[PDB]
Amino acid sequence: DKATIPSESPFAAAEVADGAIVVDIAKMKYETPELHVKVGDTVTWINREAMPHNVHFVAGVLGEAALKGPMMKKEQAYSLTFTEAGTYDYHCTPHPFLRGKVVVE
Ligand SMILES: [Cl-]
Ligand SMILES: [Cu+2]
Ligand SMILES: [Zn+2]
Repeated sequence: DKATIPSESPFAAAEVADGAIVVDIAKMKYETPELHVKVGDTVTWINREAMPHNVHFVAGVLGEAALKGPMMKKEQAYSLTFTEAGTYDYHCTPHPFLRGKVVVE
């Protein structure tokens, strides 16, 4: 696969370090819709609102299987580490028009 999962379940956003690579979700937007990172970088999504959100990479994107992330409640977070250069689109399962992209060089 082209990424690994530090934590299979969501965790408390307060645990994320300042200066960690963070994508906020709010007002039905990934606050950084095209994120540029390097191989080995760990990306953390944080849900800032009461509507639950996830990140969903369809089959083909990070491997032959889809990576459907767990639903994050308000102030919950979820990380992925990108291990291979490429460009990876994702969306939120229940809200397919909430979408983003990670560019890994
Ligand atoms: Cl499916
Ligand atoms: Cu959503
Ligand atoms: Zn809904």
